[PDB]
Amino acid sequence: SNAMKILLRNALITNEGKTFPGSVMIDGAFISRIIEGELPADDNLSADEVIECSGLRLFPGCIDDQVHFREPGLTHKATIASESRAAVAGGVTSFMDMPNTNPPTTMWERLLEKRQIGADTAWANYGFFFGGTNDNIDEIKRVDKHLVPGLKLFLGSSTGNMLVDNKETLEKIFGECDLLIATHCEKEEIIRANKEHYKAKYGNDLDIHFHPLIRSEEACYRSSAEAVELAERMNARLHILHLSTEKELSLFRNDIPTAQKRITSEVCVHHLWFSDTDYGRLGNRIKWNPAIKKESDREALRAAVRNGRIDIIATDHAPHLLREKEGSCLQAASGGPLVQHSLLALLELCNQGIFSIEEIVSKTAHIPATLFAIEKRGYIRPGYYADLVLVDPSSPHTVSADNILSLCGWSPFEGFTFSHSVAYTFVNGCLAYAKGRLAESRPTVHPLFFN
Ligand SMILES: C[As](C)(=O)[O-]
Ligand SMILES: C[As](C)(=O)[O-]
Ligand SMILES: [Cl-]
Ligand SMILES: [Zn+2]
Ligand SMILES: [Zn+2]
Repeated sequence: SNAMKILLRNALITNEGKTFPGSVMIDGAFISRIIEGELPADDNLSADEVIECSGLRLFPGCIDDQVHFREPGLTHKATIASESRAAVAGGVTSFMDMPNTNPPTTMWERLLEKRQIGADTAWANYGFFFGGTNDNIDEIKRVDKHLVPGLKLFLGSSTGNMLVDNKETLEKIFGECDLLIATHCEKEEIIRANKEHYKAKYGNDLDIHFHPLIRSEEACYRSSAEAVELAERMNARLHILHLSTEKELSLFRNDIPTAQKRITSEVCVHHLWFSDTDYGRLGNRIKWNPAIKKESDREALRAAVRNGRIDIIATDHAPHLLREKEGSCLQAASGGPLVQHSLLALLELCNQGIFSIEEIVSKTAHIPATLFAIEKRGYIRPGYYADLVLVDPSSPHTVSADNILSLCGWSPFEGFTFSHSVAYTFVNGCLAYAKGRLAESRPTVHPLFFN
């Protein structure tokens, strides 16, 4: 735990739509003061410790609503320890891990178990979505809603147990369960029709370029449209994950603020960064579900971040070993790591005018905290937890085998040089990462607290 008063002195702060020179005083685990302007040379406000931040940008730490840290049961790929270290190195100070582990997080015992793993091993603050299945409605009703961000349903991509296809079950969940429902929307019936066409016409060895043709725009839109109708029918709280298409944007609104919406959306950095033009170069290293699709889709998603149709930005960090990423679009695993570099990638798009720094902070910190009703995080406000990231906009960072932290040991950004680097990351006032190196000691971490 931190017990010291630590002054982050003369940073360029971005918070709540404003960017301004200022200093932030940390007192133990909390932000105690924000001091606008440039403190004169001699003035350290009686801090116990000072970090000189001139030239650095200071943001609230990113809060990521969708990661897959592969624990329990898939730990050859990753662990909560390994990936939360990668997260802090990327300026992500809170994460929400998904229930598709082995065993899946579909009963209360499993959720409590993951919370203990977090307490014992995470380097960032932690939360865990509860999983819905065709068979666990009774478990869902007994979920303490303070202890999870919501319920995750896989309406596609998943198989058997984790695939919620039972229509009576979906109606029952939406109509009976009082929590936020996050959905993965791809219509498997459409994907299968497309798979049949492409296999019949082009054969069994279909490469990556068939991936967005099989897991098509219409397969995403049809699933999302059906989820939206069901949520409207029940006045349910629905949060559609990882939007990948322009077409889906018509299902969302930007006439009201996120806090008022019953139906919200998330986009992930890879869908904001990559397009299908990148398949030639990167191949399976950018194979994801939902698939990376057209340049025009990427353009529409960027616009929707700016206009508000997309509520938040996340990663869908989902490591696999490279031996699992091998083969055809039918054999290779979908998913890859992103959390160590996603903030740098967003900041690179800000250098290009695609987003403002203010929007990126809103979408990665402010709005995730608002949307999931997370207590005392996501904002640089007095009394909030000191989850903070300092970035250096004039110190490039090149991604290499040597500096990748994810256990899987590769990155879709391998070889890329970002203009920005992460200079420092604080988690609950504990310095967790500084100048390319994880701290000697794990920071104090907490479960995220919801409502
Ligand atoms: C001018 As000074 C010592 O506050 O960087
Ligand atoms: C991680 As999935 C089963 O939503 O592609
Ligand atoms: Cl990465
Ligand atoms: Zn998904
Ligand atoms: Zn996911």
